[PDB]
Amino acid sequence: KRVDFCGKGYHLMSFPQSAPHGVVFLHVTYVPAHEKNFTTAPAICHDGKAHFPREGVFVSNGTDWFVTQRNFYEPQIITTDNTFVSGNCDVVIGIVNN
Amino acid sequence: EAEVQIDRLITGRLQSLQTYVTQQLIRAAEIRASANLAATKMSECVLGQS
Amino acid sequence: IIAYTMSLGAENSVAYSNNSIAIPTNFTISVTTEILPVSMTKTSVDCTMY
Amino acid sequence: ICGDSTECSNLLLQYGSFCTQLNRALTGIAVEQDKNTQEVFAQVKQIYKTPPIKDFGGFNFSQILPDPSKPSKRSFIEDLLFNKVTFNGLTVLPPLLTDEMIAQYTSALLAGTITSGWTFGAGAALQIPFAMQMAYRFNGIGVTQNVLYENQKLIANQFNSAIGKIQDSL
Ligand SMILES: *[C@@H]1O[C@H](CO)[C@@H](O[C@@H]2O[C@H](CO)[C@@H](O)[C@H](O)[C@H]2NC(C)=O)[C@H](O)[C@H]1NC(C)=O
Ligand SMILES: *[C@@H]1O[C@H](CO)[C@@H](O[C@@H]2O[C@H](CO)[C@@H](O)[C@H](O)[C@H]2NC(C)=O)[C@H](O)[C@H]1NC(C)=O
Ligand SMILES: *[C@@H]1O[C@H](CO)[C@@H](O[C@@H]2O[C@H](CO)[C@@H](O)[C@H](O)[C@H]2NC(C)=O)[C@H](O)[C@H]1NC(C)=O
Ligand SMILES: *[C@@H]1O[C@H](CO)[C@@H](O[C@@H]2O[C@H](CO)[C@@H](O)[C@H](O)[C@H]2NC(C)=O)[C@H](O)[C@H]1NC(C)=O
Ligand SMILES: *[C@@H]1O[C@H](CO)[C@@H](O[C@@H]2O[C@H](CO)[C@@H](O)[C@H](O)[C@H]2NC(C)=O)[C@H](O)[C@H]1NC(C)=O
Ligand SMILES: *[C@@H]1O[C@H](CO)[C@@H](O[C@@H]2O[C@H](CO)[C@@H](O)[C@H](O)[C@H]2NC(C)=O)[C@H](O)[C@H]1NC(C)=O
Repeated sequence: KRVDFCGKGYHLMSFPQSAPHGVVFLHVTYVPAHEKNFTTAPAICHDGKAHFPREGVFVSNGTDWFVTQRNFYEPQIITTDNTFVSGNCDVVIGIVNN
Repeated sequence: EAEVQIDRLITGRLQSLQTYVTQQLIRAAEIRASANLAATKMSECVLGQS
Repeated sequence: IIAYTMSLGAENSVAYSNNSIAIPTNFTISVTTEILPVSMTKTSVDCTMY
Repeated sequence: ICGDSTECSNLLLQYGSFCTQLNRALTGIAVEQDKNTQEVFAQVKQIYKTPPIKDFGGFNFSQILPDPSKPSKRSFIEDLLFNKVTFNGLTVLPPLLTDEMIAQYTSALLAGTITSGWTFGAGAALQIPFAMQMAYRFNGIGVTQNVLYENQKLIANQFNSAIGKIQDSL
């Protein structure tokens, strides 16, 4: 888990190979690509309450707002199952209303 | 005997130079260890959360 | 043969904004190699012979 | 050893090669120093630049970002650090990387870590608002992002006061 210790990117596994006076490591790593721009908000005010994502982040393609995981684009509809509530929408700086 | 005197001077100066070089090598090894530690710290704590 | 001033690399201005992010949509898998010495030849020397 | 004397050179000649390996060791040391600096500092493929407008959720990085006013393009703390700290056949060789390039590396690193979080260390830098990066980092240590989003101003003020205190102490 320690970053950049073995391989550049998110580490997956490694394979050893013998050398005449040393060792050779083959590191397998995961590298994301083909990024896209999106609009973001930190929480959603619904019925006067504030909703935060359990795991993920809010995005929108112009409209309708979705929750995604942070390392791979996969939008899902926002539901009470993958969000949790905390207080009212009065102190968060950046609330959008959906 | 000028050769003898110059030989004494030569061996003294050569010994001093050898001592200086050895001390430099030891200090360089220590500095290299410190630099490796710095590189690891900067890779692990600046580019990510530890 | 041409002598020049070395370049630290390219330069880009990442589009920062307070309400915008960038999310990947695809991925690749890379295999990289690294090499590490672990040993050196074992040698022995005899005085009287030398 | 000899100081431009022919007889001394002739006498020293019969000691074999006591001088090739000395210079070899010194050159190895110098190359090692250059490699040390290069590997500790050069860790980004590109040179990032901070946006002209700076609204990082209330956090204030002005003391650490580079100052275009000064010729050296160094920050306040770097200038403080630089100001504070102080031939007979021997020579000193200049380092391969000059101070401006090192400052440029540090500036690029710091801009990248402010804007893109940790993403720029693996693939391509992806932008994200700073407050959300703080929320992720609190989520890292087992505290829900609720705490950050409910106490943004206090956290910003504490960070600014800490940076001012460290400035004054240094
Ligand atoms: C954003 O993505 C959503 C999700 O697909 C889009 O909503 C659907 O878009 C398709 C294609 O236009 C329509 O056939 C559906 O009727 C839409 N669903 C609903 C519930 O309206 C939306 O169009 C996308 N918006 C933009 C600007 O690309
Ligand atoms: C993010 O930045 C935008 C700048 O586009 C801020 O929008 C400004 O908000 C103030 C306060 O309502 C308005 O007076 C300005 O007219 C807005 N600027 C523009 C260009 O519309 C916004 O406040 C910032 N913070 C967020 C979105 O949380
Ligand atoms: C979310 O919905 C609420 C309720 O409609 C909006 O709050 C209203 O804001 C206007 C403008 O200040 C007031 O005149 C109303 O009295 C408010 N209604 C309330 C408090 O119930 C709110 O603006 C919406 N979210 C956003 C981001 O606009
Ligand atoms: C995301 O949005 C930006 C804003 O329009 C796009 O444009 C880039 O903006 C930055 C900052 O000004 C420039 O450095 C780039 O040259 C712009 N790209 C252009 C003009 O093609 C940006 O392309 C969008 N996409 C990504 C992946 O950032
Ligand atoms: C992600 O990238 C891979 C690799 O570029 C894409 O796979 C290629 O897709 C094209 C289009 O169908 C094919 O012609 C190639 O043969 C595919 N490559 C391989 C190695 O199979 C993939 O389509 C991309 N996925 C997305 C969602 O963009
Ligand atoms: C970040 O902190 C610096 C402290 O150095 C602020 O700069 C000071 O701002 C006050 C108010 O305008 C001036 O009276 C001081 O002379 C400034 N000091 C220096 C050294 O320039 C700066 O304003 C802060 N950033 C923001 C956005 O407020």
